[PDB]
Amino acid sequence: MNIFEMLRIDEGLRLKIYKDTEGYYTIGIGHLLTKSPSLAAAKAALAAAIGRNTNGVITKDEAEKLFNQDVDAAVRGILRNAKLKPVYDSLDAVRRAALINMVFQMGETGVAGFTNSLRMLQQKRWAAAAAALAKSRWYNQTPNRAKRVITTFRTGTWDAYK
Ligand SMILES: [Cl-]
Ligand SMILES: [Cl-]
Repeated sequence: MNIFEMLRIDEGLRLKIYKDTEGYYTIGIGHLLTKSPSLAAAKAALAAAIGRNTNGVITKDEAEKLFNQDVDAAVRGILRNAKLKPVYDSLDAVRRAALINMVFQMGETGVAGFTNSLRMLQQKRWAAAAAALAKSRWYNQTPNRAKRVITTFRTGTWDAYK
């Protein structure tokens, strides 16, 4: 198991524009297109990202090319961020995967705001961290995915995903 396989299970693969759990326009493997409620805006944002007039639809290869870009961006965002970096540095390889999963899903800024949790992770206080993460809006909005990620931090194994 690796970060790529982990995210393909959590995000799935959609070839047509859709609305996420927060109602935003998304496509491919969890690729946020826009936060604007306009479907034309989303379509526009899509053509720019693909470099082709698509009419709201993409090929599997396009989705994969967007996935590679977003995982790279997630990893680079972590490493660049003063709050995120030290946390990543401190962790084993499995738990590092969990943190990249969160960043991919809620952006650098979003995760950088989980102050209490990140400090507990850095102190290796597994149970306290899992319990704190369980009270977030994040958790309440997408509970099955969040529990998988949470269990990944709690345990340091890939069990939630076999
Ligand atoms: Cl928190
Ligand atoms: Cl879910």
